[PDB]
Amino acid sequence: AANIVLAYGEWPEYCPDPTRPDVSVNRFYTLDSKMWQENSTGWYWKFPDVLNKTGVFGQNAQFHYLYRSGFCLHVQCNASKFHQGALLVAVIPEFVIAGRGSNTKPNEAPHPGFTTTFPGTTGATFHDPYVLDSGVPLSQALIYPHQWVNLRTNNCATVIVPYINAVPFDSAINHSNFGLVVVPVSPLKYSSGATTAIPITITIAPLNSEFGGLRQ
Amino acid sequence: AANIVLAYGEWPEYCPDPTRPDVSVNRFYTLDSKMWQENSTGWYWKFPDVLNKTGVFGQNAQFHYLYRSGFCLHVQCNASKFHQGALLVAVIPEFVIAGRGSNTKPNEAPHPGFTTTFPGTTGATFHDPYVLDSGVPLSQALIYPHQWVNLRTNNCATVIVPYINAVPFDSAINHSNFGLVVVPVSPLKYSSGATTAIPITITIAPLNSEFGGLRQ
Amino acid sequence: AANIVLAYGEWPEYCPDPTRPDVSVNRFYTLDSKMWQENSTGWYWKFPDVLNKTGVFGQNAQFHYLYRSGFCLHVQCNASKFHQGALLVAVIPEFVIAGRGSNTKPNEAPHPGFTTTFPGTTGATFHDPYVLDSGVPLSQALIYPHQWVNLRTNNCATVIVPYINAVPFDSAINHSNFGLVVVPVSPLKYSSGATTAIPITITIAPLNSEFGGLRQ
Amino acid sequence: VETILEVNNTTEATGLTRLLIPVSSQNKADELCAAFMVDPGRIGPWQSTLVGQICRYYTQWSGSLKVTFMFTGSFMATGKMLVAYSPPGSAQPANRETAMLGTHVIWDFGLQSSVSLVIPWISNTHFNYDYYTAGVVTLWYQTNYVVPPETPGEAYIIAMGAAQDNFTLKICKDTDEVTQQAVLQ
Amino acid sequence: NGVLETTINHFFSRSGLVGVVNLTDGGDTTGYATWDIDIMGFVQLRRKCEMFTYMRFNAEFTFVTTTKSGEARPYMLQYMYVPPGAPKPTGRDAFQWQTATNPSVFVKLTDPPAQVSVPFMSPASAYQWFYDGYPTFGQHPETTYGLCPNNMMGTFAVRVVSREASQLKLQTRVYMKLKHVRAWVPRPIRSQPYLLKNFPNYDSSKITNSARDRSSIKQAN
Repeated sequence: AANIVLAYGEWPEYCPDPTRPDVSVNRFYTLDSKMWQENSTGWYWKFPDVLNKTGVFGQNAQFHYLYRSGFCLHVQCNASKFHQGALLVAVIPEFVIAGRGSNTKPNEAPHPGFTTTFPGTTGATFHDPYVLDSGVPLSQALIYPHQWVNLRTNNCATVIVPYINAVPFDSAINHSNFGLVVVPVSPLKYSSGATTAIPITITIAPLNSEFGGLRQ
Repeated sequence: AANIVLAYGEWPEYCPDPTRPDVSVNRFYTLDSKMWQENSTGWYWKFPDVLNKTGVFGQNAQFHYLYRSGFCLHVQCNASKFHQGALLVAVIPEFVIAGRGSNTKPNEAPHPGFTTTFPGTTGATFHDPYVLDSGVPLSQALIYPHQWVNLRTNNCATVIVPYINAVPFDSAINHSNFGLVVVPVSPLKYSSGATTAIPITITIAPLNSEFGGLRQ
Repeated sequence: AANIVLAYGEWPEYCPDPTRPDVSVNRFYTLDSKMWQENSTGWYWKFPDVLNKTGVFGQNAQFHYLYRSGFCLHVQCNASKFHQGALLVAVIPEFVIAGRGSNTKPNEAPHPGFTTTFPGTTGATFHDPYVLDSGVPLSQALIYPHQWVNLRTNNCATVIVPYINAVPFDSAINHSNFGLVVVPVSPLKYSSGATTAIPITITIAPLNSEFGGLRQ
Repeated sequence: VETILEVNNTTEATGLTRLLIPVSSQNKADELCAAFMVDPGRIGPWQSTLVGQICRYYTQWSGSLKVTFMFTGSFMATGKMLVAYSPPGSAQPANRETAMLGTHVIWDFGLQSSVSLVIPWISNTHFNYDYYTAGVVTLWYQTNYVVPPETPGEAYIIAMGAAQDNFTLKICKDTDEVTQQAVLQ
Repeated sequence: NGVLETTINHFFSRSGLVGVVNLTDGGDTTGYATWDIDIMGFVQLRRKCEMFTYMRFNAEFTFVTTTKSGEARPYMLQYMYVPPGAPKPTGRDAFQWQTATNPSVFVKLTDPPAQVSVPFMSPASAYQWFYDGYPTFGQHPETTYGLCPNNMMGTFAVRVVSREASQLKLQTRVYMKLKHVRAWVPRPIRSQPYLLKNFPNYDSSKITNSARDRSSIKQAN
């Protein structure tokens, strides 16, 4: 709670005068924690996906043709004072993974599978995080809205992101607005006898939500 | 719309200062019409049942442990000026059907089956309507809130009923507050060549609803 | 009299400061009624024609070289409550029928005969009404000034049309400003024993007339 | 301007009867009468309308549309229809019961001889595998068609539709509606 | 012209006989007698309180006890009232009778009758004799239809106070007066006879007509 990252210096707002679910969708969703250990390579969550199949929020999104909202993300890491490491918590818009294992043709180019593109509630894991699986240089990932969660210092990272897109409304199932990337820049180290695997808990509050086009 | 029957001269109200679904549950539900013909014996609908498995109202009632509301009922009968007959539209609280086909013992007494007690969305049909299947004298059914729909005169009957019960809140699945009985007192008659079967449409608006005790 | 159709939202007027026949031409002309039956295909009247050979209006038009006026048209259909159907009453400017029965050349192309182009007082009858004998899509005929005369509802259709043309004055005999098309969109149906053929009466009042260039 | 849709276009009634959709006594209650997709710009019932033919000259459109029904049955006849609109992405409603849960209008003939239904929003978007999913409107028998004796037991609904004020078009183009290519001579 | 005889309270007044219970001493097996409070017992008062749906009232019981020959003798009796939810006496000598929370009245047989009042005992705001539904919340998978535990008013039990058994034989007429009566949402009153005690079930084949017939419709007696 010491520092919040407010993405792009702009707060979520409603449609700039399409319905609102009152306060009904306002509450914390707590994802299954990820277990971070010496060799852990990082994780990511395509965001207007993670909540698609779970919760009251999930029933709205699957049954409505258009969707709009921002989010508030809290990433906590519980660990002792004898553990050490650092993570990079970043929210990167329109995160698009890429086919690796090069075969360059019009035909056999190895495009990612759906389970690899949209991971679901359990998120996915980077094959090689150095490029963020985008082919892009992770060392530059600090451009995006980001926070360092460093076990030496505060263990929490919170980031508010507004709704961003070229259009006011878009489908919740097909299009994933932003992904959430968590990478272990400096590897986790611990002395013998300490607990081996450190959990990572991400809590997400779909604040300021809108829906439309209900399907009976 | 000429005359509304306001049951027991008292309007629906909320809990006398337990939550409210805003205006979200406010809309007409139109049941499958019943087809009334020369030999038709009448119908009934256990009311906080009919809507239990159908609609947004239905999802609330099955997922909430306590329930409260009143209703507004519209019964229309479409038919020509050459058809004739009369129906008795009555809303009778705590309508309890009875085992007929007497065998009087502690053991083999023929109690009604669940499909006979709670009919569902399609309602049920009186074996012998003269007693209303209660053993009680239908000729006295005019006690309850009632309306005559007489094909000679206006073909619509509307009745508003408040929530009535000994307790403020009760379960929606187990307990059926009131039943809706529609009987063809004077039989339908028509000349040869006219349409044989006359439809009966009942529209119900769960106005002033409350729920509580949600179950994840 | 419930609804009048005022063509193109503009009232008839005199010459925008060529003589006027005082009130002498102001009165109803009632055409011979058309007899509409199951297979009836529709009718039309080239309008500054119908009145050309009949009445005091007719003597002026044949003896004057220039002509100007608007009209008021009343189309009544008398029929029981057991008859059913619908007609489309439309006033379509510069209605030009077309040669059908395709032979495409400069020479033998089957142009319409005069009796087919200008029908006279008794009007004419569409071969195939689906194209309005213009080759154009009748389903779009609702563009023009129009009224539905539906036996289920009111049986009268009235339309006032102003004088429209590229020139202020034009000959009454040669040029037909607008035609009046009456088509039986939904066919006439009646039960056995009812009167078979339903009459259609069209009354026309040449309001706001002018003439010029008398010929002794 | 609201112009007539052809909702019965199929190889049976060919003629002016192609503009009319029927109702009868033999059809039991709680079953489908007719349905048509609502888009101006594709083949089928909208090619007859102006809004349908005028959208051929433009690549992108969007706005609200207005669909209107009219009943030609006898003054003595009576009944009810359920006319419902399912937004795009939802498939053909299978049952009246699920159809009711959407946006619908109960329409009783004896009362109103005409009903109207405003589809809220509809527009095209690209960038035949896309197949442009849009909404459909279905028309159900709420109750069987009631008719007195010595009266026809078969009637027609006639459907017509038009754009509303906020409907807009853009990016002009020529029509594929005509293959003619210069009759001349 | 005085309305007071037609008020809903006067109509339920006038204590009648709601039950009778017999008592005989062998001393061990059955030395006692128990009577559950039920006002559905006889058909006069049943048919009256079944013309309403919800009713709220008090009860006043008077116990008239005599011997088999009828002549009294100064034996002492104990009337125990076990409120709803308490266990009932299982024997003359059982420990149930010394429970402090079960009120009792010790009265000799030669005295005027013993008399007590009972409050309105339901957890609900009124009794209801017509319940449409099931008592269970446990998702009944599907004889339990219509029976609500809410109407349990308690129980009386009777014994003779003595160290040994006394060979006398008794029966107790119990008269119940019904006070402060409020009634709601009336019903029609039953035409058909009753078959089962606690249930509306009637006879479908034998149905009796509500009005006795006559010769012809157009001849009036």
